[PDB]
Amino acid sequence: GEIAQAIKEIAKAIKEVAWAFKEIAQAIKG
Amino acid sequence: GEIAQAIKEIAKAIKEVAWAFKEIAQAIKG
Amino acid sequence: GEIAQAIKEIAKAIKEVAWAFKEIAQAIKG
Amino acid sequence: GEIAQAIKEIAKAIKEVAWAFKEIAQAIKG
Amino acid sequence: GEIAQAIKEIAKAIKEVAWAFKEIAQAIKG
Amino acid sequence: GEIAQAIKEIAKAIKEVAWAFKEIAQAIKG
Amino acid sequence: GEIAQAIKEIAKAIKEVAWAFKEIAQAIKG
Amino acid sequence: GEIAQAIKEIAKAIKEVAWAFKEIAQAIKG
Amino acid sequence: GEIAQAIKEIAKAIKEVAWAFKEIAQAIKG
Amino acid sequence: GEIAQAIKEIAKAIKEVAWAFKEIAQAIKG
Amino acid sequence: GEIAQAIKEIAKAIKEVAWAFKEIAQAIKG
Amino acid sequence: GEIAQAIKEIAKAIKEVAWAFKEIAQAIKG
Amino acid sequence: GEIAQAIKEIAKAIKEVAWAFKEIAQAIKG
Amino acid sequence: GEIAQAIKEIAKAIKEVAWAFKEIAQAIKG
Amino acid sequence: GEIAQAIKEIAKAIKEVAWAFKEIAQAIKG
Amino acid sequence: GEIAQAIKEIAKAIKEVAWAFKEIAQAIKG
Repeated sequence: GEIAQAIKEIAKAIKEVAWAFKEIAQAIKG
Repeated sequence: GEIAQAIKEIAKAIKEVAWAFKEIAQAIKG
Repeated sequence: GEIAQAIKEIAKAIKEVAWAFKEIAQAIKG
Repeated sequence: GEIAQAIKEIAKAIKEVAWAFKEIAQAIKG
Repeated sequence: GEIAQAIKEIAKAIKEVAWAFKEIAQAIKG
Repeated sequence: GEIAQAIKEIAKAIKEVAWAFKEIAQAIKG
Repeated sequence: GEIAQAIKEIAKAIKEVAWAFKEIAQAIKG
Repeated sequence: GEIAQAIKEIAKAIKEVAWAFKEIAQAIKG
Repeated sequence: GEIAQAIKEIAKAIKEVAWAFKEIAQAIKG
Repeated sequence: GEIAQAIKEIAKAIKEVAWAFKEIAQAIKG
Repeated sequence: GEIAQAIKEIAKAIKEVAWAFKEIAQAIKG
Repeated sequence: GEIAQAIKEIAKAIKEVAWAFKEIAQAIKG
Repeated sequence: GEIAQAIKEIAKAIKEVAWAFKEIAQAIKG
Repeated sequence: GEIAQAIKEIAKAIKEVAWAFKEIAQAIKG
Repeated sequence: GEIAQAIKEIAKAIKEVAWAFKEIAQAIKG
Repeated sequence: GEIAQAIKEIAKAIKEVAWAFKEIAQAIKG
């Protein structure tokens, strides 16, 4: 579905945001 | 349904955001 | 409902995020 | 309705996010 | 509307989050 | 419509979140 | 569309939030 | 569709949020 | 709700259609 | 919910349409 | 809203269907 | 689901309408 | 709106159906 | 999904309406 | 969009219903 | 899409109904 695929793109973008926060955790620990 | 499955994918991505913030908290605590 | 339950899963994930921010508040105070 | 009730649950979860950020602000102020 | 009012509750919660970030700005400046 | 008006209210609230983050950036710069 | 335009306003607000985070990155580097 | 296109715009904006957080992580690492 | 009231207007119109069919039943019997 | 209640009102109106058609069938049979 | 206005247009069209069926009933009665 | 069950009630009402048309077919044949 | 315009097309088609029933009323009277 | 399954149930009911009208046509032809 | 395109398909089908009723009116007139 | 395909199934069923009305026009003319 068109709308379902677009909603899945938001989840993929939020996963990108979660990965960036893991880098900040690596930055604080470093 | 694909719509509810896509909405569930956003919730799973937000959970990964919560996991990365817990890694940040441990990085500040250490 | 299928869609309603999926939306509730997002709220549960946001609650997880709020709990992680409370750990960061505990980390800054510590 | 279950849909509007589920949407209300997201708003309640975001309010808890605002509460945790106020705890962070007090942690920086102290 | 039921759904419209629930969506407005999310906006009110996000406004609460924005106010909490203003406290963090006051905390960093202090 | 009330639905689109409610969605517009979320966008206005997110804009206030962006404003508070700009206040944080100025607090770090000062 | 009325609803589509309101959803686009949320994306524009999130882009504003992303720009504010870039200022915080400039603040930390400075 | 304009609705799915608008939802895609939110995902693109969240991706820019992830990019700005990666810039923050590099600012802490440097 | 705006949308709910408009949907109720369709049901009222269908009830008008059902009443017209009752007149046709009266016309055939007469 | 008001939306599902409004959709239920359409189903009730269509049932009245079925009742009027049964009155027509009895008018032809008599 | 344009959506509720469009739904209202369907109800108005169904009302015209009820009007034409009342004209049929008068045609059988005469 | 609340909305899904209400939509199923419309299908059940349309099935009632189809059964009434079968009576009219029995009335014409009789 | 794309969806609103498509819904309006259904109302226009129902108006066409109502006009055809007026011809049947003219046919029975003739 | 339950929503699409419910919409499919309406289409199945409308098909039964078409079947009953074909029985009417055979009743007029005989 | 596929949703609005599907809604347009219903309007096209209802137009064919209006065409068949005009054929009925000509069958009664002849 | 799941929902779009289900909506298209309704249009196909309405086309079946329009074809049945053409048989009734053939029945009246015959």
